[PDB]
Amino acid sequence: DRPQKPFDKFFIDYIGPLPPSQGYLYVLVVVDGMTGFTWLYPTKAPSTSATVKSLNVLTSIAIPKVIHSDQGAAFTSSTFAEWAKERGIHLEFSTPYHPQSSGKVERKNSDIKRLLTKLLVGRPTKWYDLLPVVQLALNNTYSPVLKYTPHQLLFGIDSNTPFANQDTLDLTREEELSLLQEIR
Amino acid sequence: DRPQKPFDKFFIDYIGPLPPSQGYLYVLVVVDGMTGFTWLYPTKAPSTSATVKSLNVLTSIAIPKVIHSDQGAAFTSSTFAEWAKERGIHLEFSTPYHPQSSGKVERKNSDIKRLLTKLLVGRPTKWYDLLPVVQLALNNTYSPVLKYTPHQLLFGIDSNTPFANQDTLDLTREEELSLLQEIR
Amino acid sequence: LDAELDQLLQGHYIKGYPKQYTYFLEDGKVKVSRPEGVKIIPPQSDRQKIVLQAHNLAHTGREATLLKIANLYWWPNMRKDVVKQLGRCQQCLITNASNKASGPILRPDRPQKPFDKFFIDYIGPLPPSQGYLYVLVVVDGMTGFTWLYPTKAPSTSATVKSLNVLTSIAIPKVIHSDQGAAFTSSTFAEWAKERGIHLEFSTPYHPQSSGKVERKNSDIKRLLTKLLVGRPTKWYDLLPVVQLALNNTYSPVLKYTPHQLLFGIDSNTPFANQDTLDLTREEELSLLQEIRTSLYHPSTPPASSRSWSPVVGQLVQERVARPASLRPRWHKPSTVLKVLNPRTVVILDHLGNNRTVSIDNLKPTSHQ
Amino acid sequence: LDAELDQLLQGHYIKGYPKQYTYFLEDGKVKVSRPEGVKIIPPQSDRQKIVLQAHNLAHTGREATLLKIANLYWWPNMRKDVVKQLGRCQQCLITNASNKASGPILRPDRPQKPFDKFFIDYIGPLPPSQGYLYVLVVVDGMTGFTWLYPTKAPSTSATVKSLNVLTSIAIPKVIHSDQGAAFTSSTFAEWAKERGIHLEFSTPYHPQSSGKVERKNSDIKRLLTKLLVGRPTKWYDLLPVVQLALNNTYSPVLKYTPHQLLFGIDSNTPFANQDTLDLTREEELSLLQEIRTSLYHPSTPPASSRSWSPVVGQLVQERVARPASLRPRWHKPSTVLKVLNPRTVVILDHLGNNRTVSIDNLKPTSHQ
DNA sequence: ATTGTCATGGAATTTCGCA
DNA sequence: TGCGAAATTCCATGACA
DNA sequence: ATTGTCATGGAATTTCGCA
DNA sequence: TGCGAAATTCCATGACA
Ligand SMILES: C[C@H](O)CN1C(=O)c2c3c(c(O)c(=O)n2[C@@]12CC[C@H]1C[C@H]12)C(=O)N(Cc1ccc(F)c(Cl)c1)CC3
Ligand SMILES: C[C@H](O)CN1C(=O)c2c3c(c(O)c(=O)n2[C@@]12CC[C@H]1C[C@H]12)C(=O)N(Cc1ccc(F)c(Cl)c1)CC3
Ligand SMILES: [Mg+2]
Ligand SMILES: [Mg+2]
Ligand SMILES: [Mg+2]
Ligand SMILES: [Mg+2]
Ligand SMILES: [Mg+2]
Ligand SMILES: [Mg+2]
Ligand SMILES: [Zn+2]
Ligand SMILES: [Zn+2]
Repeated sequence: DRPQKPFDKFFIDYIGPLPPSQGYLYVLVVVDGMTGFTWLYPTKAPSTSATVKSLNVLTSIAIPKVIHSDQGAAFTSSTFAEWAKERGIHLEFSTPYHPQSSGKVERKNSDIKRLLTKLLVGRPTKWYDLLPVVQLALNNTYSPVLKYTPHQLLFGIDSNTPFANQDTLDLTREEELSLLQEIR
Repeated sequence: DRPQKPFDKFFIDYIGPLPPSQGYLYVLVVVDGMTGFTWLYPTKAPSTSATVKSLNVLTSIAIPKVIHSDQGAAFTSSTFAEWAKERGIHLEFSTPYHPQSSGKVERKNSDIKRLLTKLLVGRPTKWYDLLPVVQLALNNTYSPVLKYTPHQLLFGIDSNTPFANQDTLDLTREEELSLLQEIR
Repeated sequence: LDAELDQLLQGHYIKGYPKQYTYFLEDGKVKVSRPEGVKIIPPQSDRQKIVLQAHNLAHTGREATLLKIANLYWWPNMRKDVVKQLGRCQQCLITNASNKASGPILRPDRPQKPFDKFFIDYIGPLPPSQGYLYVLVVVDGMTGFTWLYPTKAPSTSATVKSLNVLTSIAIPKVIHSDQGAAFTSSTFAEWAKERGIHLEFSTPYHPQSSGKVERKNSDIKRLLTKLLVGRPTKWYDLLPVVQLALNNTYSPVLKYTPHQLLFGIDSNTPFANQDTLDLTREEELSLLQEIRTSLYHPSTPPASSRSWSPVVGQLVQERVARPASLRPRWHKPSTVLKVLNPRTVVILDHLGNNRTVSIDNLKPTSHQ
Repeated sequence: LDAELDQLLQGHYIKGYPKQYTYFLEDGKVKVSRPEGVKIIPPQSDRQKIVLQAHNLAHTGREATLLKIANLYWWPNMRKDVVKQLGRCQQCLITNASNKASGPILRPDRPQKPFDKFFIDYIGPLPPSQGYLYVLVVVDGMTGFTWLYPTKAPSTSATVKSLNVLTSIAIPKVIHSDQGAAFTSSTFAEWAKERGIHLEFSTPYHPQSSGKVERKNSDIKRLLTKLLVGRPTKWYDLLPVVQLALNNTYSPVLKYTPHQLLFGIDSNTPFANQDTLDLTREEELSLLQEIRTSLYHPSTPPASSRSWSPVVGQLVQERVARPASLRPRWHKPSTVLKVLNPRTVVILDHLGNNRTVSIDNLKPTSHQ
């Protein structure tokens, strides 16, 4: 059995609805299975149209052999199925109510969700501009299991933005009370 | 004493007033002394201004060492004298009431005056357009004394317009009566 | 051709397929273990589609199309099939650039006598000066003697008016001009017929053909530029000065000025040459006739390493005159009817029109 | 100097005047019978005026000015005096063309790693497509991997918006660009400082300096042209297709596509290379690190027969950027302050400004 | 159914002045 | 019968937009 | 305070298939 | 140990306006 490679499988999913930022309410998350590299795309809805518009930007850089997602409406539509067939992409779904990906991916989506929550507190309407810095953070994040960051695994070089200052990701008592204040 | 050459002496004079043709009433006549070559310029007056405007066109092709004319106002003015001094041209005048040039020139001015009179009859108001054909005629006219035409003496080649069909220059009884008819 | 591939699987030799290789079946397709790796041998009936698919990705040339195909497949003489596709891609043939230079330029013989051939052209639009915007430049081919005329437009009417003034001196045998509206009009053809003047036209969009006058345009503009340094661009009153200045300027290679070649004697201009002072005009004209025939004539330069020369029947392509944004720089292939000389050719486009063109505005169609 | 000419008339030798000639007085002027004919020897105090008068007729160079002077006069080392005048004519120095070619081009080393240097530029205006007129082209120097962005103008704002999307992947060390308004703005400098990005600028009006991106502009336009044959020029929807197409096209000289140099593996695109299938990603990245270092690098070509190379202190002249009609193509002489490399130089104009210019936009001032 | 041209100023080569 | 310097010739460069 | 680049298709050269 | 043909490499040409 052939060793795992980048572009072998992309794990897609939607984060949201989030507070409106520049008219956007959702984030489509794309994680390469092998390297753990993340691409984030803000959408106005978790629709096939928005998924297709976003993935058309990503697939202009690299095309995955397989796309993996849950049974969300946007991914199970015949339109999204037509889009994939055109690009020679095999669609793959996890069992309804039983979402499975991989240890590396499951952990990556946790960091994504946590990092987003951490920066949403204080500026919940300014996340559109933060998406580039969130991705550089995520992609220059050292992997305990592999010894290398997703940037290193994808390009085979060190980065010009090393995120050596490994932060908390957990909320401070001040951020915690400020977060529950927004929940009103 | 050095042999006679083109541009050594230009003989200038005015023909007119003639019937108005394209607003013009006079013809400034320039004859090179050596070759017998003729340049004709239509003017609206026998003035220094018109002489200078016309001779500025000729002197952009070739400058004579000497200009010869009678004591006409246009040629004796201090303005025309300033114009000549600027171009290094020596002015030369014939004695008042005693016009002298040369045999070749005196004969040339006769042919000019006659050829003009011959073509004026019938179309006295259309001479402006005929000035180019009148000059080609005059300049491609064989010289009995020199064996060559003014064109040959100036360029040292035969012309593409040989005026072999040597015409009358004298008026027909029909042209004679038609000429005296205009004199009314 | 799955029949051709069957004999191969059995183990018997087919011309083109090296016998030393191991041809097998796997995943329902004929494969071969080649040094590069294991490639699929598609049936002959499938190859055209593969080549077309590989080529169409970025409309790539020979090697770039091959390198893609070679990633998955192998078959005898792949590039022969790649080149067949490249030669049939209308998009590539009309968009790609040539990589073959034209043959060496011709150095036409200098006209023998003054007034044999005039070269005419327009300069402009220039900054407006006294309501004038253009300059009609008339160059005698033999002498290089120039006549300058300010015009309000590069029109037939302004050309006729100017030339009627010039031709009062002498009439030329031929007038050579480019294909500018002013000279290709019926009114201009009528004007020339009336005077025995033959109109000769340059191949279109090839100003090198009018080289004689073009080159004089450079000197006229260079001198006007110098005289107008730190002053408003009032060129109208300088045309006469420029004309006289240039007509009396030495050509270092000839060691004669255009005035000297035309008249055989300098007029009353500064620094007039006095060497023929003791000669009679006849002795002077005799020496001028000798000087005119012994002038230096340049020869065709060496051909570049990768030049092309036209052949009758050759598929050739004319350059689009005013190509629009994002549109091909070349016309569809044409056929060379007649080769007038190694630099001029008569072609027949797909419409059926006969066109006399310069090889500088042609490329030979690629892949035969 | 009529004193110098007096000793000569007597018959005693003066350095410069050959003794074998007969120097005399006639018409109140010193004459000499030379092979050419009898020429006037003007006093040294008159020569400058004569040279200036001869030169000023048509602002002629060395031989053409000499040939006029030689018609009337003779004096020792005439051309030495002609060249002194040519070197002082401001009109000639700023209007005349150079006749010395630049030295051979440099072939800068290829950036070592992807993201070391980006080359950016704008294409346009293009026919309007969805309200868009321009294309921002981003080329990674090492890989040649390109990113395309449709814009409504070549603005700092549209560059920043596009680059904020690109830099979500990786941040470059350097961004090389030309001196277009969009990239020289303070807003763009601020945007780069904020990200640790160093801005490197090309010498002005020298797009060869941005050669890497310029060359990619040719391929982008060539491909858009082909895809749009016989259809309206709706390029907006083709940018993604063109981007993917070119990033996956082989460079025949490298035998790699920009995608392969960036990732070391083809994605799910047609004709994907399968040679590293049995290697682990680490074995694959090890081979990629080796491929990236062994790429072909061109070398500087031979210098042309008549090239010039800059020297500190040399009087040099910068080319006028947008010369107006009938105006000089050259600026007044400048002095070479520093020679950055044989093709780049720092100059000080007559104003006193320091300018980093390409030798392609410079000519060495003539006659020292 | 026509076709490159030639001013320019350093370098290369020839000629001049003298012996 | 030859030297040093001046004079002439050679000729690549670039522009006629 | 910087610097040309590289797709293209005939030609030239090398390698392959076979002996 | 060498032949004919195929494959590969070379590289001038031209365009980024
Ligand atoms: C529609 C478009 O205007 C077409 N066009 C030209 O572009 C043009 C040129 C020239 C003309 O004389 C000229 O007439 N035209 C015309 C064609 C007929 C008339 C509409 C005008 C011209 O001289 N140049 C400069 C040039 C450039 C390179 C050279 F090698 C030489 Cl020798 C000269 C080149 C541009
Ligand atoms: C005021 C005027 O607009 C100035 N200007 C250009 O002319 C220009 C060009 C180019 C640019 O990119 C470019 O930015 N500009 C700018 C300068 C900065 C911005 C105002 C624009 C350009 O690419 N080309 C094509 C070209 C031609 C020859 C080559 F050798 C190469 Cl490598 C490319 C040459 C023209
Ligand atoms: Mg989910
Ligand atoms: Mg009288
Ligand atoms: Mg023209
Ligand atoms: Mg022209
Ligand atoms: Mg630019
Ligand atoms: Mg550019
Ligand atoms: Zn194609
Ligand atoms: Zn000057």
